[PDB]
Parts: sequence; C-alpha cells; structure tokens
Amino acid sequence: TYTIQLSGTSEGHYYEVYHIFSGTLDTSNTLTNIEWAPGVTEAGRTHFGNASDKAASLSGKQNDSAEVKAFAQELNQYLSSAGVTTVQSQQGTTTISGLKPGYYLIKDSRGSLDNKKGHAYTSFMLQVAKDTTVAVKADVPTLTKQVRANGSQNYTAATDYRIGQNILFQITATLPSNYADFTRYEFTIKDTIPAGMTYNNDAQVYLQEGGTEKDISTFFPISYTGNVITITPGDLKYVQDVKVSSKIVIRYTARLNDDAVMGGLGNPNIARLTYSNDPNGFTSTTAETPDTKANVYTYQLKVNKVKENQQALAGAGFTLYKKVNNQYTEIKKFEADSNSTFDFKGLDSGDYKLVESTVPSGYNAMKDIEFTISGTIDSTGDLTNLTATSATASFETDVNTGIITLKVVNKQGALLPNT
Amino acid sequence: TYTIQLSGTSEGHYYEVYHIFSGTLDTSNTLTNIEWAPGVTEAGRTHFGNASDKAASLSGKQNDSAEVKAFAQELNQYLSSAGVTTVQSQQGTTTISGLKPGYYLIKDSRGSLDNKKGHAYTSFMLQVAKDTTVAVKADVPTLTKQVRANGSQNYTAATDYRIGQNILFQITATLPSNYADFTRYEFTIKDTIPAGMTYNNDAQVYLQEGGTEKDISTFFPISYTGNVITITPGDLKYVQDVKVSSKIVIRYTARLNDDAVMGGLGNPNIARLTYSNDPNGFTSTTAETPDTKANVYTYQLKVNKVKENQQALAGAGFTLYKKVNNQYTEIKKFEADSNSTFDFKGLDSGDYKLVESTVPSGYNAMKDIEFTISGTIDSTGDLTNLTATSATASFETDVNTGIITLKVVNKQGALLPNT
Ligand SMILES: [Cl-]
Ligand code: NA
Ligand code: NA
Ligand code: NA
Ligand code: NA
Ligand code: NA
Ligand code: NA
Repeated sequence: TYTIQLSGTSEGHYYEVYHIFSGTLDTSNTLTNIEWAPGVTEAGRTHFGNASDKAASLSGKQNDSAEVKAFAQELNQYLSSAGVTTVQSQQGTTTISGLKPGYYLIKDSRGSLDNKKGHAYTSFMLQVAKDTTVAVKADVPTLTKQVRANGSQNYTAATDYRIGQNILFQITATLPSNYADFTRYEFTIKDTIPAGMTYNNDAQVYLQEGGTEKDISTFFPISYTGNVITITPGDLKYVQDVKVSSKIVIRYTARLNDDAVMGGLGNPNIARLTYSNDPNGFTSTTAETPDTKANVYTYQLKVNKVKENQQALAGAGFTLYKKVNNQYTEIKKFEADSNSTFDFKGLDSGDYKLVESTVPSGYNAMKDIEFTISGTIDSTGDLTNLTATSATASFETDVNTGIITLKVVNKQGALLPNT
Repeated sequence: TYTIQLSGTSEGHYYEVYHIFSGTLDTSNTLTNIEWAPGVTEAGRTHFGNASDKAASLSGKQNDSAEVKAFAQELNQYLSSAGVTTVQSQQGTTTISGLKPGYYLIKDSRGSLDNKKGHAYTSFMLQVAKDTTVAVKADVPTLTKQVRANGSQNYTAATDYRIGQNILFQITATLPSNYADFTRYEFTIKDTIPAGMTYNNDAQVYLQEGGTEKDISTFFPISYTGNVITITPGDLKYVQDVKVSSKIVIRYTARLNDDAVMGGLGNPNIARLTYSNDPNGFTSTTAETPDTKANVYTYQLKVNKVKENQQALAGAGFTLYKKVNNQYTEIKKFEADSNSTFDFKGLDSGDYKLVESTVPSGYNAMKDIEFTISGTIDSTGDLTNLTATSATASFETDVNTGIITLKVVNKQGALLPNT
C-alpha cells in the first residue's frame, strides 16, 4: 500500500480519494493488469469502456495534458462511495495512507466548504498511488483593506484623523493561482462604512500588474446603499487583461462626520470578497474571504473653565489651533456666554495651541497652551494609548472615551488698595 | 458726644455723615442754640437763612414728611467735607461714634457703589445726634432663578433631563422695601441660555400678590438675540398693579439640544436684574444683582459590542427604552452595520431597558438589561455622583464626562456535530 502527501493544504477540508483503476505496480513503475476499481459506477465503466484500454490512451501523456483533465472532469459524474477514502486536511501537508495500488481521483467532498470562509475546492486530481508528494490544485483569492496614514503616504491597518478631513482607503484583491482554470469568475467586494464616516462616492478600480496600474473602473458599476459599497463586474473574466499575478485595487475617499466615535473601538470599515470557489466545470458556488478591516480614530478635547473654588466660570471663549506644516491654523472657535465646558470633537495626533480668545471680566487671561496629542495605534489597529502633554499645563485622558480633559483655573484680577 | 447705630446695613458702603446744625440737646429731646455746622457751605447757609429759624420751620413735622425729605434733598447740593465723618459699613449694624450734638445728614458717598453688584444708595437721612438706632433707608431687589425638577413639579437649582424634553424655568424678582421712594424704576432681566439649550420663545411675565398670579406679559416686550433673553417694561412704574410686596415672575421653557454638555459642569443659564439703585431725586443710575444660575445635566450611555477576546464585533443593533409611566417607551434605536460602539446621548436619571434588537450572525442574543441611572445633584446644584446599576450587568461611570460605559461580550453559537 502507498501514501500520497497532499501539500499546500489548510485545515477545514474533507478530501475524498476515489479508486478509479486497480492494478499491479511493477519493478518498472508502469501500472499493469488494469481494471475499474470500486470508486467508479457500472454506468461509468459502461460509458468509458475497457479500463486497460483507457489507461493505454493516457500512457505517457503530460501531467497537465488535456486528456488527463477531461478524464478527471468526466469521471466526477460516475463516482461511487463503494471505493471512497475520506481524509481530514492538516495545515501544510495532508497524508493519505493505506492506498492499494492503482489510479485515484482526489477532490474536496461536495458541499463540504459551503458557508465556510476563505476556502476553495481543488481541481479534480488524478494521481497514481506511489509514496509521492503532490501540491493540491486549490487556491483562494485574498482581500486586504488599508487606510492611508496621517501625512505618511503609507497604508496601515489604522490611523487618526480630524472630522471633515478626506481620508484615502485602498482595498487590494489577489487572484488564486488557478484563476485560469475557471471559465467564469464571480467577484464581489462589499465594503461597510461605519455611521461615523461619509463616503465621497468616488471609488475607482485599478488593475495592478508588477508595478503599473490601469483604470478598469468602467467594468465595475459601484453602488452605495445602507452604508455598503458593492463593487462587482459580474464576471471578472470580462476583464481580459487580468493575469493570475494581477492585483485588483479599489481606491476611494471617506471623511469622519459629527457622528464619529471618539477613541475606543474607533470608526471601522469592514470589507469582504465573494469569489467563485470551484474550478471544476460549469459551476457557480461562491465563498467569502474572511473580513478585512481598516480603522480611523479621533479624539475630543474637553476644556472646563472654572475659578479657584472649582465652580464653573461663564464668559470665557477659546480658540484651538493645530500645527499644519509649522503654521498654527485655527480649527475651532467658541464665542463667549454661560457655557463653561468647551468640547473640541474630532482631533487627531498632532501639535495644538489653545488660546483663551475671550477673558471673563474680572479675571486674568490664561497663557496660551501649546500641547501635543499622541494616539498609540499598534499594527493590529488597536488604539492602545492616548496622551496629551504640555510644558505649561496638565490633561486627563481616557483612551476608551477618546476624551482629553483640561481644567482651566481662572485667577481674579487685583482690587488694589489706594493710600 | 453721641453714637447713631445704623441698622439693616451690608459691607461695601462708605456712609458720609454731615454736621448740618450744631446746638445743645437738653434733658428734653429738643435742640437749642442752633447754628450752621461745618457740613453746610456758606452758599447753603445764605439760601436757607438763619439756622435757628430754619430748624423752627421743621419743628414738629413728621419723620417721613415732605418738608424733611425736601430739606435733605436740597441740602445735598450745599454739603462740605469741612464737617464730614465717613464710616465703613458693617454687616447688620453700622456704629457712628463721636457725634457732636446737633442735626446730621447721612448718605452713601457719591459714586461709592458704581462697580459693585447687589447694592443700593440710601435716601438722604436727616438725624438728630442721640444714642439711638435708625434703619438705613436703602434696600435692593433680589433675582432668583430655578428649574422645575424632573417629574417632581417643584423648582430647584439643578436637575437632569433628556435631550428634546421641554423644561420649565422660573425667575422670581422681589422689589426693594423703598420701591415707593422711586419716581421711575428701571427693571431689566437678562437671561443667558447656554449653547446646549434651545429657548422655546414662550417667556411670560406674572405678578404675584401673595399666592395669586396675574398675566402682566403685555407690559414686558421680550427679545432673544445671542442666546440672551431680555425682559424689561422700560419703567416698572408703568405696571401700576405692582406694589412693594409684589413678586415679578418670568416663566419660559427650553430644551436640551444635540450640543448639550454631558455630566460635568452641565448646561447652566445665568440671569441678573438691572435696577434703579438711587431713590434720591432725578437720577438714572443702576446696579445689577449678583448672577443667579440654574442647571440641567444629562448623561451618555456608551455600549461597546465585543466578543470573548475583547475585539470589536460588527453587526449588532441596540434599542434603549425608558420607563416613563411603568411603561418602557423606545427613546433610541441603532441599526446594524460595521459599528461596535453605541453612544446613547442625552439620558437622565431613571429606569432603562437595553435590548439587543439585532444579533450578530453566529452569536447568542444578549439577554435584555434593565438598569437604573442616578445623577446625584446636591442643594447648590453640583452634579457630585453618577451611577448605573443592574441585577444583570456592570457599568463604568465618570461624573466629569457624564459617560456610562457598558461592555457587551458576545458568545458564539454552537457548531453542532452530525452523526
Ligand atoms: Cl444695600
Ligand atoms: Na481544496
Ligand atoms: Na477562487
Ligand atoms: Na428751601
Ligand atoms: Na437653561
Ligand atoms: Na433656561
Ligand atoms: Na433698588
């Protein structure tokens, strides 16, 4: 008995091995005394005619020959569980022991990958039973979503922006190594925008070959409903320029809006790819890729205006400036009234100046506060830390609310005695 | 030498005591051998004539008579600091020592009260120097502002409401004990509405004579510009029904809006009254009362949807109900998509139910959470504490941000084996 090692497998699959021909494998390594084995039905035997004559017409044909592919495809409709072995797939290499000599058809068990994500059916594989290693004829496309980092031109899992700033997003689809074995290729990217973000209706689709992009947008009508971007050409084979080494790249912009989440779990957009997962014949099963997720955080500065007894002081106004290329630019002003709490929603990492642009009557002007907001965003895309620092002042921060608190204590002017 | 005690005083004043007549006070309470003292100028002495004969025309006249009033008024243009004693006012009773016998005019020092709030100039007082107590002829109006409490129907310095709920406010003006001593009485209430509150343009003005109210709105044209309600009749004497014992009452509603401050210093409104502060002749000076403040706080529930590894779970939706009349009523619903953070803005103290009205695919429904929000607002009107409790769940709260956090951990369903 013989042992096929099936390399490049993942967990998740039940691989079925059908005994097509029995025979004796001689000192020569040809197969002799060939008969139909229990893995083919009587109907199939009758259809294909004499077993040894069929083996003869296949003898010395190439491994990827049209003859072997037609046999494997045409066999499938005549298979029997009378001569089936079934194996559970290991991560890396799947070992199939105890094979009597002869010729086996290997396939994924039908339906065995429905509803499961990131998997694909193998092209039906005809293999002679030797102690051999062969690569499984199965691949899956992949989907990566990233956000262009704050002023870095670099794509990342997550970053921080300010509300109203346009943000560039990128989704990259790779194609499976057996792309050519499909006659039709269903391709649908759905990208869910969070309530905290507004899409700019500007998605474009690019074919990326080695280092060169080509706008293929005209093939992909794009719809936006329910905060869901759908991108699909119906059949990706409509795009004839597409090779197996091609990337499909989607780019669009979105911007944080007033409903943005502060700190915490941020404002995530989640994409998945629905793809043709069965290269065998006239089929229209699909799987989805596992989710791919990008994230944009934003923070809030809460300024509290009080006097030395810590109760509220009305009548202050504040202007906040951000350093944009060493040029403090005004981003938010509050005019003065009864309010003592100033909530600057939608700040990112950067250098800020707070100016008390209106002083309550009877009180000294606060000195300007130059401060720095630093969100820690790891490669996962978790906001793990939020800090605000100033030479001149002291902040509270809570990463989970995204709130930076500054309590501004107002000192009374002097009521000076007169000799 | 004699000591007048001047009762009903506050700190802040410099009372000037002008020696008008010198003479001898006998065992009997009569003044004899009357001469002009140094407190009167030679121009006055000429105008009023013989001192003893002027004293004689005033002899026996009533304490509140027209003749004494007119003398005190016409004296004022002829005063000299050659015969002036000046005394700083104590809280309650101001002692004025070392008075040589005779007749004194007592007044607030000219301009003495112009930068100070909550004070009023006394009627010129003519007084015979005895060892006696006389009440100062000065009072001030008061202005009190309060808010009708959450479902309590009585008024208080501060309470909590939900965003969009109409809130009843009340401003009460008392008039000074010497209201009738004014010929004209400027009366202007300014009420500053915070950014986070919206005025319903429904202020009405009521006269209160004990426990009976009368709509006097028609006399008070009201304006609202800059989030400031201005209520003024120009002259309160135009409202002839208004007596010294009357209360003027302003009532209006406002509601919290989307810009509401959460927890912390809350959403205060500040009112002050501008009033005629000098009963002495043809004058148009005013003082403002000290600021009076009411406050409405509101809170925010933040629900984080996660799975057992504490990473965000997309695709949940939540409905929040408040118990209004032993009747859970829907106040806010979020639909499902990529968001994992549910910010329920604008909640008050009360009984709530959080229902996971949409369950992420492959996770068990959260069981409903009945919970209680309780903001502690003390007699001052400080939000000192904020708590959320449930038999079924645990919350985080921060009184400063007004944020109540619930982390909802989703458990996966069972992927059941099939024989
Ligand atoms: Cl007073
Ligand atoms: Na496979
Ligand atoms: Na595929
Ligand atoms: Na006269
Ligand atoms: Na208010
Ligand atoms: Na108000
Ligand atoms: Na007054």
